[PDB]
Amino acid sequence: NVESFASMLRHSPLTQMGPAKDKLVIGRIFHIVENDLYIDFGGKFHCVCRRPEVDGEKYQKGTRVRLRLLDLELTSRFLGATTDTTVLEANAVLLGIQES
Amino acid sequence: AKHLKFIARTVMVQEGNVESAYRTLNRILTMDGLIEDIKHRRYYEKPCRRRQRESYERCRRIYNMEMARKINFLMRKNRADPWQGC
Amino acid sequence: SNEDLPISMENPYKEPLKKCILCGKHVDYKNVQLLSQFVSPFTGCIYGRHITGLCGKKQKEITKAIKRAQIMGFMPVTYKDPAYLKDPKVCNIRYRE
Amino acid sequence: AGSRLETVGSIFSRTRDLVRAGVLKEKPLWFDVYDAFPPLREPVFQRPRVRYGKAKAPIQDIWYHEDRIRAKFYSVYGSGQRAFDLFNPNFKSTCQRFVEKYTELQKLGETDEEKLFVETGKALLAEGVILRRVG
Amino acid sequence: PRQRAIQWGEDGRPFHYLFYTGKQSYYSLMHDVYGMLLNLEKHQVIGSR
Amino acid sequence: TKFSIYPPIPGEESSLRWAGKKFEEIPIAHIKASHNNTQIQVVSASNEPLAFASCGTEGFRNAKKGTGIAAQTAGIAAAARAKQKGVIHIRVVVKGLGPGRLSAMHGLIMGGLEVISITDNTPIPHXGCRPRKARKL
RNA sequence: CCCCACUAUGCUUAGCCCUAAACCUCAACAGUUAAAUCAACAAAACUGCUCGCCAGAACACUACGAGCCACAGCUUAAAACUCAAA
Ligand code: FES
Ligand SMILES: [K+]
Ligand SMILES: [Mg+2]
Ligand SMILES: [Mg+2]
Ligand SMILES: [Mg+2]
Ligand SMILES: [Mg+2]
Ligand SMILES: [Mg+2]
Ligand SMILES: [Mg+2]
Ligand SMILES: [Mg+2]
Ligand SMILES: [Mg+2]
Ligand SMILES: [Mg+2]
Repeated sequence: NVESFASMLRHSPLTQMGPAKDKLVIGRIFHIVENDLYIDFGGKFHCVCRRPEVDGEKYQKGTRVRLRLLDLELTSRFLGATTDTTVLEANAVLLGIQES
Repeated sequence: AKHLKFIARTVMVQEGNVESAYRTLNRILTMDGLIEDIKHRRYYEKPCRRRQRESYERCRRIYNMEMARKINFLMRKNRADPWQGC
Repeated sequence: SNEDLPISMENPYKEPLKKCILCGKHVDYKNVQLLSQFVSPFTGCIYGRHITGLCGKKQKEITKAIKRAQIMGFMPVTYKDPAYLKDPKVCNIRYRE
Repeated sequence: AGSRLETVGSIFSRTRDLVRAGVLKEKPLWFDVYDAFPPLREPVFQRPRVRYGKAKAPIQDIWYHEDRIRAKFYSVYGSGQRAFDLFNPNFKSTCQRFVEKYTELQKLGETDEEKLFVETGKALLAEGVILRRVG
Repeated sequence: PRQRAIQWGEDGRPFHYLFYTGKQSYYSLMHDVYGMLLNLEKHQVIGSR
Repeated sequence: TKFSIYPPIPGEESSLRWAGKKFEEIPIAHIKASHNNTQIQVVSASNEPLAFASCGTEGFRNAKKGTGIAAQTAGIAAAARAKQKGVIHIRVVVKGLGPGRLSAMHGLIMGGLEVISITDNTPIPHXGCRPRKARKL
């Protein structure tokens, strides 16, 4: 009775989410560069969001935040290209901080 | 000739600012293509030449729009170096 | 075999295709109010689809309707009828100052 | 003495052949390991080609029966104001809770779709779930 | 000229884990400085040239 | 009320007035800005001629008839003859892209006239006579 | 070459004339995307099948013959002499 990969994939939260556009997810700040927040939200790629003007000091490494997802991976195919150009990051809008 | 007058291509002057009224009229005629159309109509453009220019213009717009889209897309990563020293 | 394997079907999350503002509506040469929304106020010039946002089919219907209405005596050619200057602005063009 | 023709065969085939020909006096340290435990595919250079005409990749889109319920739920009720927590491997969203109830009621013999969808919303409201219709 | 002694032993194994960069001393220094910048985050002119 | 660049439409009830006169009653300054000359005629709302001035009638000749300062001088001359006849406010109708297109309007203002609107009536054929062949220069 | 005036001509009608860098410089039809991807460039590389066409340059959109409402015309289209390139 060993779980198969097909079973893990069916019942994974990322599979159950469906399309990522306009989906609220919880992210975690893992790296900070000046006012650029690098946030992991459970996907393949992190998103980069600028520090909000209000309560900017509350956003620190480890701070859990609320995001509105737009794309899991920003990619586009440009004229005369055989493959897609990827910037290796997700697109999301930082809404605020998650609190209990 | 047969139309009503002082409706087409007519801009009213505000507070005696005629320079701004003339610039607004010139901007209207430019955006609607009239200024460039009057100029091209001074001399006859031969049909083979008009098709060549209309095709060059169409392709320069597509190429400029595509090059702007590429630069915008690849400017997302213009942020500071996150892994400086590595 | 295995119940959790993916199944073949059509995308259930697919979104409908986009539609122009005039998709599904009859364009009549007598409806000058509608046609006037797609001509320049100052010059009467028909707007291209990059300004009107219409699809190829409706861009053609509007164009053909305008040309018919103009020469049949329903619509002016050199300017937008001033009666229709206060109608909803559906065209992506900014003119004044 | 050796071969740097990396596009001619594989490092194994090129090495094996030069050892037979006596060009290589000793086998490399990795040769005996490769022989005992070879890869699934022999690493031979190939040139990736572009597909034309009626040739299409065999990759298939991954869909599930419950995806139909999820598409309708998102249309009717939108995304839940509750936020997805994709770090918890057992996270259940309002949509997944809806899908599980929808699946239970179908197994009780109900077969209509429009009726099986309205009864599911009522059950969750009874359990205290917030379902704000988008429109 | 203090060219470093052979950077490997008799078995041929280089001593430094960054040997194959060709700049092991420079990259060993960059690695040590980059590591210190990391630890600070986890924790948190005229006189000389 | 907010300012409208659109002219008042005749037959509608507007509140705009200039010396107690409606837009339909303001005299019209017709400026023809050609490549080699500039002609200005001021007429009343009933199409009565009131003043005429051109670069040629102001003593400019040949390549001088087509400049900015020549058109500005013609505007001042037409403004002077029009002001004597009782003209203060004028509607400007300019046809042509010559050098005296804007300068002719400045001269009308320096001459004492107030421009309340600007109209372009440059002839644009909608398909018309075939233009002459390009000059080989 | 520039300026002005003006004609054949561009238009209509009724006949002709039958040419173009008449060029996507890509013959028609059918099929393939796996092999080697492929001299180069153009416009990814090919298979089956059929018709048309080609066989060094120049002579030559020529000569002669023939046909044509064409008569300083069009179509078809050589040879001699010459060269070791083109
Ligand atoms: S999109 Fe349907 S008619 Fe325009
Ligand atoms: K061609
Ligand atoms: Mg004639
Ligand atoms: Mg005709
Ligand atoms: Mg052709
Ligand atoms: Mg054929
Ligand atoms: Mg090649
Ligand atoms: Mg030959
Ligand atoms: Mg010929
Ligand atoms: Mg001949
Ligand atoms: Mg003959």
